[PDB]
Amino acid sequence: QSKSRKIAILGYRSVGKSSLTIQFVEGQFVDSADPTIENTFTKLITVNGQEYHLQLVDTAGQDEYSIFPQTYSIDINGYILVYSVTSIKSFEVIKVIHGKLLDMVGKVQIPIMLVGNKKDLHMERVISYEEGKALAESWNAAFLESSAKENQTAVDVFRRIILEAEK
Ligand SMILES: Nc1nc2c(ncn2[C@@H]2O[C@H](COP(=O)(O)OP(=O)(O)O)[C@@H](O)[C@H]2O)c(=O)[nH]1
Ligand SMILES: [Mg+2]
Repeated sequence: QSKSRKIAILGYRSVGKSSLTIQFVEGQFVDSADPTIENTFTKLITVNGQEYHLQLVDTAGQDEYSIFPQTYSIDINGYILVYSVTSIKSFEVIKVIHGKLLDMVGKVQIPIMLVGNKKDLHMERVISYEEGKALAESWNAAFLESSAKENQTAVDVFRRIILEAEK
């Protein structure tokens, strides 16, 4: 009766993959997490009356030199690509990640969204909302900005990838 979804969170180091996931899962903002270990969390959520059992795969990051498998995992239902609005490197990297991701998954109908994180650090922003939104638009992807300090923004991220999966 409950639907099962596996979601992978990708992105450069320090963009907030872990903090976002932990905010969503446990409702806490954390100041650090093992940068080099992949963590899998589970979380039960109800979206629009529908019960979902989530496995959230919080990858250790990737950069421009990271290897992507050459073929996809049928058991992964969506990809969240995170960058930080405070890091141009992160934003450039997320484009390379998207490229290698698309090469791995090809035409498969598995949703990919883009998330500009750390929006609370408004004095440290180097990526405009427009830049992120337009990139996502050029990918035919959903876009959101988020802050791991703000529970609703993290919830909105994971809910949106779930909604995108069933379009
Ligand atoms: N102010 C602020 N700090 C954040 C946010 N997300 C992550 N951080 C901080 O950024 C640092 C790296 O975050 P982390 O989740 O480990 O990034 P990861 O390497 O992508 O998993 C940590 O000190 C977090 O507390 C955010 O949305 N706002
Ligand atoms: Mg992490």
